[PDB]
Amino acid sequence: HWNLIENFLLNYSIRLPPNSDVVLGDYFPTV
Ligand SMILES: *[C@@H]1O[C@H](CO)[C@@H](O)[C@H](O)[C@H]1NC(C)=O
Repeated sequence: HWNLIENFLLNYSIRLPPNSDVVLGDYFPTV
């Protein structure tokens, strides 16, 4: 159920300016 992790991450990265390419390092949900 990777889509659960993906949806979390997409919602988390909702404040990235237009042309963004960045590595986010945090205490993110794991599998
Ligand atoms: C979280 O993701 C859902 C879609 O699964 C979306 O409808 C909702 O608005 C998102 N929340 C935030 C804060 O982006």
